[PDB]
Amino acid sequence: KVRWPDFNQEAYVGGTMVRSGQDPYARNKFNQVESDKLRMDRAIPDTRHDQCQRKQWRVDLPATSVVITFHNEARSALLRTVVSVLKKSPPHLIKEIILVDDYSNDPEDGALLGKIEKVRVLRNDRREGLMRSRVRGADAAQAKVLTFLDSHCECNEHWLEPLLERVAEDRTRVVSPIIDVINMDNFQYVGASADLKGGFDWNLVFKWDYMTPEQRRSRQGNPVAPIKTPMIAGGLFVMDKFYFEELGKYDMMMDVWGGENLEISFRVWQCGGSLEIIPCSRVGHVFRKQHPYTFPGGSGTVFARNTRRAAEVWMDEYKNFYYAAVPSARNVPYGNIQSRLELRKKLSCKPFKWYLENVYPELRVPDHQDIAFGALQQGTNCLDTLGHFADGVVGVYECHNAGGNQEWALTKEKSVKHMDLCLTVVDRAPGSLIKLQGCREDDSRQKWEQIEGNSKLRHVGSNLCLDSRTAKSGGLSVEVCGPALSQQWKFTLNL
Amino acid sequence: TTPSPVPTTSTTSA
Ligand SMILES: O=c1ccn([C@@H]2O[C@H](COP(=O)(O)OP(=O)(O)O)[C@@H](O)[C@H]2O)c(=O)[nH]1
Ligand SMILES: *[C@H]1O[C@H](CO)[C@H](O)[C@H](O)[C@H]1NC(C)=O
Ligand SMILES: [Mn+2]
Repeated sequence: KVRWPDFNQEAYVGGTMVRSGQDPYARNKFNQVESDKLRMDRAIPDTRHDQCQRKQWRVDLPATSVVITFHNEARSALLRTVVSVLKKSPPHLIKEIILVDDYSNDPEDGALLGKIEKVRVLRNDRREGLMRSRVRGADAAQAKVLTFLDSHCECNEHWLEPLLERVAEDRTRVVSPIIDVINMDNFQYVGASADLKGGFDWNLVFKWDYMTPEQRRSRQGNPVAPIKTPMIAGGLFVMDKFYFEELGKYDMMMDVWGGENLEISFRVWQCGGSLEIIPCSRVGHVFRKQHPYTFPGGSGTVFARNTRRAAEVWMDEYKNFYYAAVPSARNVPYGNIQSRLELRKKLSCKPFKWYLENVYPELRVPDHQDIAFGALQQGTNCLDTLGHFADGVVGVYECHNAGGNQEWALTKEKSVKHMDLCLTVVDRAPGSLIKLQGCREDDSRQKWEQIEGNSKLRHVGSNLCLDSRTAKSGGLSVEVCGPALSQQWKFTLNL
Repeated sequence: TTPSPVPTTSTTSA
């Protein structure tokens, strides 16, 4: 009813400003003062590859319904998301923007935006969470294609057409932009490395994976080609509405946040579709370090419950590696999953092993006889080869979750192994540095065991424990076992 | 429970 350029942003953002002298970060866990300083239609740099500019699209691409859910979003960030969609998308391709107000404190945050051309607002009468909110919006959608965006995004130049083009050609493709970064402190818009894609460790927490050298070379081979990915980097994506419905929408028993990216990614791939990152599509996102809202039930309980529902439906026996990483999750009730199991059966989906082999072969799987596996953690540091080889010392280094020099297993033979190298007690005198040496089956100097509720690592047949107190002076040592912070070590997976 | 992380990775190579 007002065209977006005529929407009064100053009146809208005005009453909800951070008070003079008060904390810019409190409400949103990003700097709202900096968000509020920006125009709703602020220019952002074109981060697309130059080759993206040489593309033309048919006018008959399918229109989309854009579903944005929010709970206590900053007005300036919510408005700028909406305006970026309206400004940067050919209007015929925007059937509607459905804002799902997930029981925000002030209903006017959403209601006032309903006066803008294309924008319709649905308000939940209680907190429903992003999964159920997204389903409500998708159910209300008139278009043939769904687009989901977070409520603190900024769409870039020709972001939409490349996504719609993929899905129009094959409805089983679920497609995402490259996600650019809107800095949570100063709101600068910048690009990250396009050699990163979505992934996860066995704790089922999303992380960014660095592409392999061959994947990177392929990417330089065609920097505009769609990139297959094992895991949607949540939750900015485009999906054919009928395919969304046919595949089972979202699991309605998932709450708040977390797990749903895992669940839909497993379901899409195992059940015959694909996930892509589309480099010529760029959307900025305000990444933050803490959630600004509460999780009814507890953020730890909610995340575990959602994640268990995904694991129990999709992962087959590999769910046991999740429980090895997160043993506390075995205690968290997750509710009835029969409707999802029936869905899996109806759709004739492949086993999780097929997903690992064909979609995410980069995820390292433990050996069937390993005792423990993954990273060996002390605080925020990890056991690390430091790039050393046989005869070299080992150290601690900030955990990066990228595997590599931080990949270990405690083997059936009780060795602590990286590739062909094993932690070796070359000198049993307390205070001595340990060394990497080639693994040898019956070498007593290479045998270790978890002790004290899997919180320390003792050299078998001794009273010597692994100790980082020597890290400054040259590497990790064996030391008389004692009640020392520097002797705490825990494998990420205990099998 | 931490939100979606900014896209980064290790600053060294294995
Ligand atoms: O209970 C909730 C939690 C989240 N959200 C919305 O879901 C999106 C994703 O949440 P968030 O941005 O906090 O997650 P992150 O991107 O940091 O992982 C945002 O638009 C939130 O406002 C919601 O509508 N209800
Ligand atoms: C990169 O090298 C550093 C030491 O300089 C660490 O060993 C780190 O773990 C390495 N990164 C990877 C991914 O292995
Ligand atoms: Mn977000």
